[PDB]
Amino acid sequence: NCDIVIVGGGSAGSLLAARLSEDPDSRVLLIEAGEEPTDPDIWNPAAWPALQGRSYDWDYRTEAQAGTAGRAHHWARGRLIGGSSCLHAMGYMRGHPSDFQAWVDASGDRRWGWDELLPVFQAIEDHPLGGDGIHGKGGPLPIHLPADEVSPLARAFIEAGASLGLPRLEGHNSGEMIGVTPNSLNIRDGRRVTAADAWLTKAVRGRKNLTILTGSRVRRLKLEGNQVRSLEVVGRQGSAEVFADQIVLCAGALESPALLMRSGIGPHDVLDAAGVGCLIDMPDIGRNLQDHLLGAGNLYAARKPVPPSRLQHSESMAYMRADSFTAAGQPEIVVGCGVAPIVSESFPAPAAGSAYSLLFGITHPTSRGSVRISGPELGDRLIIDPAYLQTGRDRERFRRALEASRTIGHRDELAGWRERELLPGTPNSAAEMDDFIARSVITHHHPCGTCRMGKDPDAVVDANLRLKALDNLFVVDASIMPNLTAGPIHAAVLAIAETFARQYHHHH
Ligand SMILES: Cc1cc2nc3c(=O)[nH]c(=O)nc-3n(C[C@H](O)[C@H](O)[C@H](O)COP(=O)(O)OP(=O)(O)OC[C@H]3O[C@@H](n4cnc5c(N)ncnc54)[C@H](O)[C@@H]3O)c2cc1C
Ligand SMILES: Cc1ncc(CO)c(CN)c1O
Repeated sequence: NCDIVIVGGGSAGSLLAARLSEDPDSRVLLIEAGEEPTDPDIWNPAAWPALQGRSYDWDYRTEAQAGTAGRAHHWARGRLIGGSSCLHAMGYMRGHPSDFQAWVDASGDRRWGWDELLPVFQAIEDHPLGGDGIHGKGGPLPIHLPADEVSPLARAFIEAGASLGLPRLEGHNSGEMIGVTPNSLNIRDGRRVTAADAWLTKAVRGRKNLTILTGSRVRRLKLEGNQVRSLEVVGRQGSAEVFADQIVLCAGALESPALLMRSGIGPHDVLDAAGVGCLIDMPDIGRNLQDHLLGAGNLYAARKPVPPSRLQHSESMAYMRADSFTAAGQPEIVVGCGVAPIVSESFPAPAAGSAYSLLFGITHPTSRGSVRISGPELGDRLIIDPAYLQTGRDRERFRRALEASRTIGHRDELAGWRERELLPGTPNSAAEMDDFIARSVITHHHPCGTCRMGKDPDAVVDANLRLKALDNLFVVDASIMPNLTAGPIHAAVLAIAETFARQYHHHH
């Protein structure tokens, strides 16, 4: 209610609603644009792709991308309690320690380093290796290490990678991320487990100091001096003004910057062009946009029927250096085993069961894009330019990734499954490879960076996640990430939320 308002009930928001309200002297209101879940397919891990295009998916469309053969891309996003966590591939990857070293350099604060994050990840995790001093034990989020249920295709892929020199890992989360392993998953008893499941339990929801408001969109934050004084909330019925002492934005990589721009906080020139009065000129709001790509894909005809995944279809990412299968350290590329024959819209889909794809990507793209509001209204679509493949480094590294994928794909360890390669076949030059890659890449679903945390004067938030231009507004979601982690970012978003919860309880 009165003390703190959380905008957006997604991954970070669900965690915060629970954690902030642990203080009985704190009144917490959670405002979510979507509805509570009712669709049962949501908890079926193997149904995650079918979830897209449904009612609770924002379904943004990017600008045409010159670096991906002029293709425009669809960006699925959760619009319901639990957010993008409902739509997940449910992979759990903390990231690599060096990923977070970059956050430390950017933020000027040690709290964002692997060593300090370690107890934070551990507080979040309920992991089967919990107790080893590295992984968490007894935390709200189950982490599952698949073994028996791993697809024989995925095991064959893992063997192919292992034969090449990649070490065998138990999940990606020990601080060592390069190697071969089934992906760790947020699954318990065969059921997907979301942020909302883990943190917004029946007990938490029963707290008299926690109020959850659904089907309600925050349209503008209203200012008085150097503070946010109230929020304008738009519901199925009409609009209403909500007051608060502290405001935390958890609307995610697209919607957090959009809310700020609608409120007249952002690039003066962007707001002008959107017809929004400028109250605080912050040039970096909406900028620094990053995302991961996967090439869809190194497609193989199967020598025998490919049986449906007993997990989540994309069962094993192999992170590695771009120039060697034996070298250790921070990942540069990734090749993943897709039990489903996944291809972009640029290719015809093979019959089900008849093919599998190896997905290939780069782990730390240097390209940087932007999100801008097109007008003042909730209904005015965002202008999203991820700037995919715009740097020479990103393009060169993706050649390395495709090359790594084909090397793994053609190993004897996969001869039991492989009939022959369907894609890319025979690219005989850099340009031909570049063209196939540009036609094949799709989003890995990890948008972030649009409200970047930094120690420099024009960063959007400081190391405490406070919007630099105001006293009582915080941004606590994927938008603050200075840079992408090597792999999927949900663990990182949750780590961001937990460290902010700890900071709030520490200073109040
Ligand atoms: C299909 C898919 C699969 C994925 N798979 C994985 C995976 O396997 N592993 C992994 O690590 N990551 C994965 N991700 C990414 C991960 O889910 C997100 O990075 C993470 O959930 C980001 O959380 P967040 O709190 O920043 O935003 P979100 O979880 O997206 O939450 C934003 C919430 O705020 C609400 N909201 C937005 N605007 C407003 C407003 N104006 N007023 C009120 N409410 C608002 C939205 O409805 C939403 O509920 C996947 C993403 C997608 C789309
Ligand atoms: C397209 C896609 N494939 C596989 C995975 C497995 O982690 C993810 C999750 N980001 C994904 O988005």
